[PDB]
Amino acid sequence: LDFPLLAGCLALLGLGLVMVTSASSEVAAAQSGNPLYFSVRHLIYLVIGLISCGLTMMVPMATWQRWGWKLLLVAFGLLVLVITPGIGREVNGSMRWIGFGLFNIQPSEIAKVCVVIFMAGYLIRRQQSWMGFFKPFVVLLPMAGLLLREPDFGATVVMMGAAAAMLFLGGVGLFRFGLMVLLAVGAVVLLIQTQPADQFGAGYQLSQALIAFGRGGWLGMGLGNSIQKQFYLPEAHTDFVFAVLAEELGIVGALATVALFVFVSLRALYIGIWAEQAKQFFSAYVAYGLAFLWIGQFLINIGVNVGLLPTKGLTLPFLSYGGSSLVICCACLGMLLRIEWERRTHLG
Amino acid sequence: LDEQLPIARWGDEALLNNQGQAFTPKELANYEHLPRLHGPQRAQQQVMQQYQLLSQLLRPLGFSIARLEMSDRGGWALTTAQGVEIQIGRDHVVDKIRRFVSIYDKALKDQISNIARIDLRYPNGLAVAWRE
Amino acid sequence: PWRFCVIVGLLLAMVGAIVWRIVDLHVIDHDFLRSVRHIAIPAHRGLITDRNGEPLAVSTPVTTLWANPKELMTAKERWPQLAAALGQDTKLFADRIEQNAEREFIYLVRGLTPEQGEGVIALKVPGVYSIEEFRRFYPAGEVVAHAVGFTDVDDRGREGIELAFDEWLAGVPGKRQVLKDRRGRVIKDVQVTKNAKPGKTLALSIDLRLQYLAHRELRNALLENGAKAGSLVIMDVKTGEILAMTNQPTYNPNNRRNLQPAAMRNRAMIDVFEPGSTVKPFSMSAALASGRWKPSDIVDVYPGTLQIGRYTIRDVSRNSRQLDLTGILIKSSNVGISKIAFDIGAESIYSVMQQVGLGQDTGLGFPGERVGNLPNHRKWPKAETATLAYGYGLSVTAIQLAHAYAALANDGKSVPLSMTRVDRVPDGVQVISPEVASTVQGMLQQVVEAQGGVFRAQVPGYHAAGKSGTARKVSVGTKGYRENAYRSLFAGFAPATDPRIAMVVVIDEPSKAGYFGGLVSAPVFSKVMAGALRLMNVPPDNL
Amino acid sequence: GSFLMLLLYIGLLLSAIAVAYSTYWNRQLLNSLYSELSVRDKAQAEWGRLILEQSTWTAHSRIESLAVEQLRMRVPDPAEVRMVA
Amino acid sequence: YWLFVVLILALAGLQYRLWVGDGSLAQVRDLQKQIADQHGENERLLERNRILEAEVAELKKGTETVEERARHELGMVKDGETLYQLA
Repeated sequence: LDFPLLAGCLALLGLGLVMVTSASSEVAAAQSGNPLYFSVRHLIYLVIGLISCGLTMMVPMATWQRWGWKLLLVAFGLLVLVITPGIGREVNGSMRWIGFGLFNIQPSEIAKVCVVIFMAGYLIRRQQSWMGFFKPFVVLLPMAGLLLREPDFGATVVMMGAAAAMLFLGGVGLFRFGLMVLLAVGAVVLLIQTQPADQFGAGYQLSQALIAFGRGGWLGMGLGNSIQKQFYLPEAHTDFVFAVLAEELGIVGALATVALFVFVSLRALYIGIWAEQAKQFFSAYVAYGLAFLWIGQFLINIGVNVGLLPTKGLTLPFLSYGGSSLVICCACLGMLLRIEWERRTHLG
Repeated sequence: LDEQLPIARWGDEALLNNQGQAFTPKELANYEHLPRLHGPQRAQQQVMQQYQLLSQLLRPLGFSIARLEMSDRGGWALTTAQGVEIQIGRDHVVDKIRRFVSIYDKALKDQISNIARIDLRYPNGLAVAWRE
Repeated sequence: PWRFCVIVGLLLAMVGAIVWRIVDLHVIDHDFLRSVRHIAIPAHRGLITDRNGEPLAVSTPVTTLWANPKELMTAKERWPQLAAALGQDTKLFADRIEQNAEREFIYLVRGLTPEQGEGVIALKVPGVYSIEEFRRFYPAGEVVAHAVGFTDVDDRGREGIELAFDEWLAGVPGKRQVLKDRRGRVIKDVQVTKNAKPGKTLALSIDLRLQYLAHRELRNALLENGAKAGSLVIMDVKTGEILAMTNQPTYNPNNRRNLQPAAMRNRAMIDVFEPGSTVKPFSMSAALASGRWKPSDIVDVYPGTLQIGRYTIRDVSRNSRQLDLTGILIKSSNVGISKIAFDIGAESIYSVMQQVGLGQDTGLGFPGERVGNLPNHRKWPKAETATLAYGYGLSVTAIQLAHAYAALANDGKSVPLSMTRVDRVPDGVQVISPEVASTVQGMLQQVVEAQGGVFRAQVPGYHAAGKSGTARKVSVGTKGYRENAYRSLFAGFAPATDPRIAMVVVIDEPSKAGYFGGLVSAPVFSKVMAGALRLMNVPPDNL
Repeated sequence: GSFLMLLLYIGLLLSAIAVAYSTYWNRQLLNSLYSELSVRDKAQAEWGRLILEQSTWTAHSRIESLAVEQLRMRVPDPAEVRMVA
Repeated sequence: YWLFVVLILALAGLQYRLWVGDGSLAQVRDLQKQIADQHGENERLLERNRILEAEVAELKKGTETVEERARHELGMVKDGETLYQLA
C-alpha cells in the first residue's frame, strides 16, 4: 500500500485521539458525569472510521462512477432532514445534527464528498461553451443555499473554495474562470445579505487562545497542563483543539502538526498528480478535490484559532471531535489509498 | 441473624453488647446484677470496650466492676463491687491502670476495707481517702 | 502543469504567513501577553506544647476585613458611611483610600471579632470581604512570655522560640489558581497548583507546672526584697533540658500596647554578669583534677587582706585564719582562692571553665543571646589569675552558668542545652572525672548544710547542694562598677545524693534588706527546689 | 516490522491517554486534598477558639484558689508520702 | 525504518511522565495515601476538640471535675487523703 501517507494520517488520527482525551475530560466530567465520555465515544468513532475506511478499500472505484446518483439522493435526503424539525436537535444556534441513537450525524461532510464526486464526474466530460458554465453551478448552489440557511458558514466557504480550486486544476480560462468565481462570490454575498473582550461572557475564546499562545513557549508545558481549557472553553475538543495542542506541545508540536498536515495534504494532491499521469482522470480529479477540501478545513481552523479570521466553529480533520467528520475523513483516506492501489496495479 | 449480648446496661434504659450498639430487650428489670454503664449521647462505641478491657485487665486483682461512668469531658469514674469509687481520669487510662495495679500489689495488699475513694488523677501515683 | 506550481506556492505562502504570525505572537509579545490569576493560600503556624501535653502558643481564628480599592472607587459617597464602622474621620479615610487607589490589596481592620465582622459587612459595600486570619494566642500569658516570645502582625516570629523556629512552625504556603475579573473578583476556584503544608507541632522541654511555680515565688521574692529585676533557670542534669525559665519584670504577650523593651529583655540570655564567688566549685574541680591538692588540706588565709602587685584582694571575713577548701567555699575566701590559684595556675582553671561551657555558646539560637567573655591569654598575669579565680573580671550569663552547674551535678558529663523536648538519652563530654565530681558535690553539700553557710537554702526533706554569690554590677561610663548596686546570685542542684534538678536564681539590685546571696536568693532557692522536687516525683532522702 | 510498528504505535497511544487520565486524576486528588485541609483548618480554628475561651477561667492562680477554698485541697506534705518502688 | 527513533523517544518520554512526573500514578498513590491519613487526623482532631468543648461546657457550670486539673497540675490532695507514690 502507501506506507508514508498511511503513517502520516494515522499520526494525525492518534494525535487527535490523545488531544480530545486530554481536552474533553473536564467538560465530560462536569456536564456528563464520567470524565471519560467524549474520549470513549471518540475511540468508538475512531474504530468505526477505520472499519469504514477498510470497507471503502474493499469496494471498487467504478461504483462511484455509476452508483453515485443514489449517493447524492441520500445526501439530498439527509440535507432535507437536517432542516426539518422533529428529527433534528438545535444546539448552539443551529440544528446541524440528526440523531439515530448514540451516533449524531452531520450531513455536511457526506454532502461535501458527494458533491466532489459529481463535480469530478461532470468535469471528466466537459473540461472543454456557456452551457457548461451554467451547468456546474446547479450542482453546488443548492448546497450553499441550504447550508447557509442553516447556520453553517465554514462548510459553504470550504465548498466554494474547494470547488473553485478543483476546477482550476483540470481546465482554466483567462477571464471566464474569474467570471464564474465572481458570480459564485456574488451568490454567497447575496445569501449573506439575506441573513446578516467578552471574557466575562461566552466570547472568552477570541482572546483566550491568543493569551494562551502568548504564554505557550517554545517547548511547551507538557501533556495535559493547559490552564485555559478547564471549563474555560466548552467544546474545546472541537473548535480550539489546535490551541489546546499548542499549549500542550509547545511550538515544537504545533509546527509538527502544521507541517504534517501540509505533508499529508500535498501527498494527496501529488498522488492526484500521479493519477493524472496515470490516465485516471476521475481518480485524479476526486483526489484534487479531497486534498483541497482538507487544506481548506485545516487552513480555516488554524486561522480562526490564531485569530486572523472571524469565529468559525468548524472541526479539524482527524483532530477535532465528531463521529461524522472523522468517518468521512476515513472514507476519504480509503478513497486515496484506492487511488494509490489502481495507480500501482501497473507498477507492482 | 446475630444475637445481641446482654453484657452491659446504658443507664437504666438501654442494653449493650461487646460492640455496644444500643438495643433494648423484652424485659429490662431482670438484670439487677449486670453492671451499670454511663456516657455521653455519642458514646455507644467506646464505653463498652473500655469496660471489657478494664475487666479483663483487673481480673487478676479480684475486682469485679459494678458501675462505670463517663462525663462528656471524658474523665472516667469507676466503681467496684466492694463499694469504693475510682476516678481514673481523662487520658492515659492504661498507664494509670498499670500504676494503680502496681501500687495495689505493693502497698495496698490487705488495705481493702478503709478506703472512701481511690483517685488515679495523678501523673506519678494516686491518693486514697480513708473511712472510719 | 503550472497550475500545480501556483497552487502549491499559494498553499505554502498561506502556511508561512500562519507560522510567522504564530511565532510573532508566542515569543515576541510573551511579556505583554484579567483572565486567570495565580494566588497563594497562607498556612497556619504549629503548636508549641510543654514537656507533656499543655499548649503554650496557639493560633486562633480572627475575622479580618480587607477591600479592593479598584472596586471601591464606586464608593466615593460611601466612604463617609464606612468610616463610622471603622472609627476614623471620613475625610481621613477618603485620603487613606485615595493615596493607595492603585493598590489592589488593602487591610481595613485586623484583630476584630467575627460578630463585629458581620456587623460591619452588613453595609454590603462592594469590594469588602471577610477572611479568617489566624492570630497567635498564648494560654500561659506572661508566665512563659520570654521563653516562647511572640509573632508579629505578619504572623512571623519576632522573639524567643517564635523567631527561633519560624522554619519549623510556620509551614510553607500553598499555591492556588482563580478566575479573576477586571475588578479582581474571583468567578471560579481553579485547580490548586500546590497545597499548603501544615505547621509541625514543636514540644518544648519546659514544664509548665515548674514554670508557674518559679514565676510565682520569684515575683514573691521581688516584692519581698524590693529589687529592680530578677530571673531563674531550671535545668535537668541528665538531658540538659531547660525544664523552666522565667524573667521579671515580665510582659503580657497577648496585650502588646506600650511594653517598654526592658520588659521584653530576656535577662536569662541577654544580661551578662561576673559570677563572683559562684565559680569556686570549678576552681576546686581543677585543683582536684590536677591531683596536687586534696580536699583535706589546710590553707592559711590570714589576715584576709592579701596584696597582689598594686591590687588588694579584700576578703569579706577576716576572722578566720586557717580554712580548708570546704571552709574556703563556705566563707567565700578571696585570699584562699587566690593562693590556690597561684599554686595551681590559671591554665587548668580556664581549661575546666571552657570545658563546662562558661562564657561560650550553646545550640539554642535565640535573638540577642549573648556570648559572655572568659579571657584567654598565652601567659597568666597574677592579677588576671586572681580575678579568674574569684570570679571578677569576667562575664557569664545565667543560662550557661546553670549548664555548668548541671554538668557538675551530672558527674562532669556536660550535655548541650535543648529547650525543645529530648526523646533519646544524650551522650556528652566527660568534662570532670567522676571522683572530682563526687568530691565537689560533697563539698557543695557541706556548704549548704554545715553551719556558717546558707541555712536559708536548705530544702526540707532533701539534700541540697548549692553555692551563693554576689556580683558588683558594672557601671557604664565610669570604668568599674556602680556604688550600692549589687546582684544577688545563687546556684546549685538537688538531691545531693543523686542530682536530677539544677537551678540558678539571680536578683538584680535588692536595696531594702541586703545584698548577700544567701540572704536574698537562698529562701527562693529552697522554695523552688521544694516545689520542683515535689513535682519531679523523686524520692525524698531526709526525715 | 510493520506489525511491530503498529503495536508500538497503539501502545504509545494507550500510554498517552493514560497520561492524560492520570494528570486529570491528580488534579482531582489535589482538589480533594485542599478540601480536607480546609476542613482541618476550620477544625483547628474551632479548637483554638475553644482554647482561648477556656484559658481565661482555667488559670493557674484561679485553680489554686478553687482547690484550696472549695474542696479544701492542700499541698502534700513530704513527711506523709508513701514512696513505693 | 527512520521513524522508529522518533516513536521510541516519544514512548520513553510518555512513560517517564507517567511514572515520574506530576501526572504519575506514583503521585496518584501518594496523594491517595496523603488524603487517607489527612482524613484520619481530621476525625481524630474532631473527636479531640469535641471533647474539649464538652469539658469547657462542664467547666463553666460545674466544679467537681476541675479537681482533675487541680490535682494533676498541682498534685494537691484533700485533708483526709494519702498519696501513694510509685517511682
